[PDB]
Amino acid sequence: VEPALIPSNWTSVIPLLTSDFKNQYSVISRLKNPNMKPVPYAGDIIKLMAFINKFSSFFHSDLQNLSFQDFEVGLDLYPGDPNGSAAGIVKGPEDTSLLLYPDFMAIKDIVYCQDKMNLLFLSLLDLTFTENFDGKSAKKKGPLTTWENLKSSSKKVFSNPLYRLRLVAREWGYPREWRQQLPSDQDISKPKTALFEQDEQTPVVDPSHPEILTPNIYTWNANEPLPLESNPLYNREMDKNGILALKPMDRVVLLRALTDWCASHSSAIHDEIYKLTHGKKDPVFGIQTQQVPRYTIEGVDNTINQFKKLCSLIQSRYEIRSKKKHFVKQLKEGKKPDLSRKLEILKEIKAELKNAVKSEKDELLFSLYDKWVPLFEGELPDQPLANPFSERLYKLRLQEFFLGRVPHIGDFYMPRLHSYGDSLEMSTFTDLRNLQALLSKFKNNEYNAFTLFENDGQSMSAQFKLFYHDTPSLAHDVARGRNTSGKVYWYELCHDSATLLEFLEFLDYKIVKPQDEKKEGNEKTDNKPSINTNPLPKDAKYNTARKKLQILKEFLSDYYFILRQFEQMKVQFADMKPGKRQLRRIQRQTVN
Amino acid sequence: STPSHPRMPKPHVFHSHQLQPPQLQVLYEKERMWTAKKTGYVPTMDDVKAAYGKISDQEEQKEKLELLKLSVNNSQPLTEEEEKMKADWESEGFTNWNKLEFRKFITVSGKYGRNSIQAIARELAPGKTLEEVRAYAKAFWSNIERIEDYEKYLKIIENEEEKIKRVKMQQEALRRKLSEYKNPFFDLKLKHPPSSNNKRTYSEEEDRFILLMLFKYGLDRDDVYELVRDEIRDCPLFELDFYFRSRTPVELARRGNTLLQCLEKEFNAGIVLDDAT
Repeated sequence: VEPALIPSNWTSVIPLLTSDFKNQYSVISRLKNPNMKPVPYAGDIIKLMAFINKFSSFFHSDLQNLSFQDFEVGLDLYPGDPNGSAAGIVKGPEDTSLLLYPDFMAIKDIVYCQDKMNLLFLSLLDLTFTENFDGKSAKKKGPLTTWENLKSSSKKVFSNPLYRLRLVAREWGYPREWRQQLPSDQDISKPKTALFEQDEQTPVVDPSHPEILTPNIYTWNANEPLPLESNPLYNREMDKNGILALKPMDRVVLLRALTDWCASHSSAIHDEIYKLTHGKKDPVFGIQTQQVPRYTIEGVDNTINQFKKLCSLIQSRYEIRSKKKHFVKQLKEGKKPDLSRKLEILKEIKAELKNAVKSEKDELLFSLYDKWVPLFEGELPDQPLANPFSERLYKLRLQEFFLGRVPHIGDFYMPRLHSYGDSLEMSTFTDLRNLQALLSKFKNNEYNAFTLFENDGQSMSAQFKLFYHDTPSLAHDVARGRNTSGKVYWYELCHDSATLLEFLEFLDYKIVKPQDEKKEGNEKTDNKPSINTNPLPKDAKYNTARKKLQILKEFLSDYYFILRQFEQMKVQFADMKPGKRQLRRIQRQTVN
Repeated sequence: STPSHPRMPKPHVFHSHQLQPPQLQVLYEKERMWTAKKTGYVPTMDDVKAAYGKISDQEEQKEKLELLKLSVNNSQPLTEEEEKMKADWESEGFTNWNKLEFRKFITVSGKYGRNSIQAIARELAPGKTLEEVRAYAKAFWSNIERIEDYEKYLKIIENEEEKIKRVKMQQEALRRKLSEYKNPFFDLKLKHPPSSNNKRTYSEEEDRFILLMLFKYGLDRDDVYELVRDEIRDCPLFELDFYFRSRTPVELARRGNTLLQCLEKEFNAGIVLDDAT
């Protein structure tokens, strides 16, 4: 007769994504396959989408369905080159010939991706400037950034907003990219570099209080903007034109610079982060810097067990009644609502254990989640089966796109727009239950790409990318000295469902438990054709990794079907307005 | 042509305490009464009421019958042996400082501290060179006791020194705290600073980061946190840490002072610098 409760052990599907995991110098690159390609701008582009997502309520609809690629195509970016953007795209796994987008796709299809970005560029501006004189009274949702403003027959389209930014640009701090560096070498931002007096102090002026607080004045040289000679922010071409005026790489810089400035000056969103960073209830696991869903690290098969354990513990939570004579006999309104259910919930588990005969552990879950909820209400407000992407408590520091991290390797991400909001019917951003159920419907072919177009599937990120983050390197590099300026930590793993499979087949070489310790016996300064790296779990140290790798092969194997449909969705229905009358005929059209 | 009664009554020449021979007033009240006799002046009420300042009655006429006689038998201006005193006395007095100028000296000494002669002798250059700002400085303290107002003077100067010393203390206190960790960006843990009465909006890791950057640029008189704000944004780690990224130099310096203060409550046992030279 003694209950027990541990909130941190059964978080609402939100383990603390700590940085200490990889506190040991462990960075490798034996994953060099034709599909893996460095993408310097990947990081900023990701942030740019993450920002859109977390504040999708403030942005336009057409802005919250951007595919990662829509940025590449839009800003004329190209993966590969560790410097900026590659010269072009590698046509097929074997050609060694590059080509640009105007060759790859069509022009109207490109101007489309371009328009999006400008809308994004103008929306960001107005969001921080023209939307600072707000005077709400309940809830704002009207004044946004119309798709007409961008396509206005005026010149002050960007001219006006930029005028404001050009004024605050100085104080708000320029991005490293554009900051006037000091090649002088004789001066460094960190320490001081200018004495005022060649002699300090010696003969005290008040011997009664020998102190001398200010020996002499020093003057420092902080982060200053690039000269008008080459300052991208003052590009005259940008006014009349759009954001495309700047260099492709620069364009990304600006959009990032904005996504930060806006976060620090937009009276709208800055007051919004406050509303999200000041919850009357703090996350049981404290307030860490980064947060990810449970399954993105625990795994599907491991998160289902955590719920079984949870149920076995919340059963004891009631069977510990030391003085139930007070609750059972006396019938008072307030404490009885719980007591009443304490009888049904028990006469239901007995209506399954005795009414199944080892039928399946499936019914021992799929038909319990609904009734267990009312029980949790009180003890553990959070459990490993609630929709993580539907709780204002985790929202902010939560990190979507996160797919997991493998020890001595790093994290893995995947740009997918529109996480929370409306019509999240198809969105993969839901509780492990509905999620693994949704993916299962595409794997079994029950749900066609057609159903997407029927359930606002186009409100999501059609195309997709699977990136890998070299967190270990970055973590250490930052732990020592901030000489990160010029390094790369983001790496593309695939660009479409097709290559996604190639990556899953490539993922097998690592998940394998090294048993081959003999000789092949086949008898009849660094150069590598493509990829010949298989050995990974050498020592028993990387044992923990083999598992976190396999679980990833799972998510990606199930995420495959739903993603292949999203692709086909945009190919068929190109952001086509479904309508009403036409919405039906397409159903009975039978397209074979 | 025109009378106009040209006759200097009893003018004075002693403003607020600008450090000058307190006994000169008497030496002046001799030629100051002579400048009235030589020109023939009639002692009235404007003089007596401005020489004692009292609404007396029967013993009020005596003063009017005194100040009058003092001017009547006022001997020739200070003797030749007394004249040589004039220059000497007033030569010691630093009355050559405008009230506005003086009131700046007792202010710059605040954000610059007691004996920072150069630091203050530069942010003015009024009367003359540094030597002036030093001479009057030494003279100030050495003979300050002769104060006209030390209430809102010797306190507004001292008080600012406390703050300066506290900041310089937090600086040095921080230095030693970092030398206590090999990799501070991980193993750094505050003993007393850990708060609770307020919502910890910042990540525990973040606080650790903003400290590493305070140590990076020290705690200079002015601009400091605007660099932290930059350093934060520059780092690719918090590339998605939206809250952190959104911290303005102001709403970020806030957390800074909070940490410094809390750090102060820790290393306040070893802040006794041995002064036995």
